[PDB]
Amino acid sequence: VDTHKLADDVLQLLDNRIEDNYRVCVILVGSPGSGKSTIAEELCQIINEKYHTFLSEHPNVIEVNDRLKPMVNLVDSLKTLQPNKVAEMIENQGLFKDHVEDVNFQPVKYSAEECTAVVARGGTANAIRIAASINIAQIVPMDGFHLSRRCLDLFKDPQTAHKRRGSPSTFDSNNFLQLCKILAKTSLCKVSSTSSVFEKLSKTFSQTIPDIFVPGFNHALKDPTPDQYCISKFTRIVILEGLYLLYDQENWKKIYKTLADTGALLVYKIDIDYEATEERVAKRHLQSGLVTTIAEGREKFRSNDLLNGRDIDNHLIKVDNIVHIRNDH
Repeated sequence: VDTHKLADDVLQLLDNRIEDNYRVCVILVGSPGSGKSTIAEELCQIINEKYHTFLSEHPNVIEVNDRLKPMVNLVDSLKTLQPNKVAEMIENQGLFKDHVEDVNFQPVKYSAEECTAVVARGGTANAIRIAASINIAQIVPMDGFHLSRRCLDLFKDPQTAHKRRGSPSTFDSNNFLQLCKILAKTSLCKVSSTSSVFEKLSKTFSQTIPDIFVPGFNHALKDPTPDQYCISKFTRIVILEGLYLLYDQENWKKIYKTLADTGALLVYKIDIDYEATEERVAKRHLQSGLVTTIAEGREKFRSNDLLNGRDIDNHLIKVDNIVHIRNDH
């Protein structure tokens, strides 16, 4: 795939929506070993580099508006987890024992300078945090929303929960959807002769947009970790990458519509070279210790539809705006 061309398409949408959307979202889906992580980082970088180069010759172009307007309230629609329940949750290792598999459990907020935490069925481990050199593009990995291993222990059937970790049901889909709702709201708010997209965005940064912190995934501790990615008023391009952003089930299905409805969404789906991906994933499992030989790794890939991508392709939401891209090496 041509990442510079993706960068060009992203800037074109942003420019076209400059007056209607504070930020454009990009959805990038790929099965394990598809390389969505590197494509997203590369795209993100390219865009930021372009902006820095623009700033080089337009040194003082940046201005933050809406200084006399109130902050965009992102959590007003959520129920507040009363102080007593916050304590109970914290006491139970930051978990909600009776809702770990409840996809309909609604996210709740509470005050943790001040700072608002939004949690759902995964508890504190997948919390989104909202606050009271200049990069305009940021990535949002879905990995940070993996339910914690301790959360998986509370599943009615922990054994399968762990063995199948990485399946759609082992992520806090509730809170990821909530993150998307927050992003859409920060996009649909109300914005504000040149033709330069960078010039336009530089004069329209808004003081009303708070910093938003999202969890990341610590591959060493095999669990999610807090505030690894910050989306601020300067972030005008959000690149969400993951396995189930286009999955037609439960909360995942609502993701596309939630971001699509902003009118500022680009969607990409990576089509994998089977053999190359099989080898890649087989080697990863070997290096991680999951298998003793590459042959075992390959068979695991072939028989696990969560690994070979079949599950994702079978559950790909039916929308005509999904741009299929290749990442062959």
